[PDB]
Amino acid sequence: SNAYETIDISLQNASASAIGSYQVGSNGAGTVASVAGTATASGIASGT
Amino acid sequence: STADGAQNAIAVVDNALAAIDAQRADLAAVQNRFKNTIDNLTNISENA
Repeated sequence: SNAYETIDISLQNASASAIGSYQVGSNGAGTVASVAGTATASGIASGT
Repeated sequence: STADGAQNAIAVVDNALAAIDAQRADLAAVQNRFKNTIDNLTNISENA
């Protein structure tokens, strides 16, 4: 009974052929990787 | 219609009914004063 006292919902934007796996996964966005899916001398390096 | 109304109208009518009922209370005080005055006047007139 008060103004702006409401309950929101986050219904999906669409259940069309636009939903799926929001995911590249590796080596396929822009350019291929340098170590992943590639033969290297030193291998995977340190870091985060 | 869409965004403003659903809440702005309540925001209006709240103080709207507040002021209306305040005027009603003013009138109520006026008429209670009037009834006390007419009783007093009838008593004074009878004593006169």
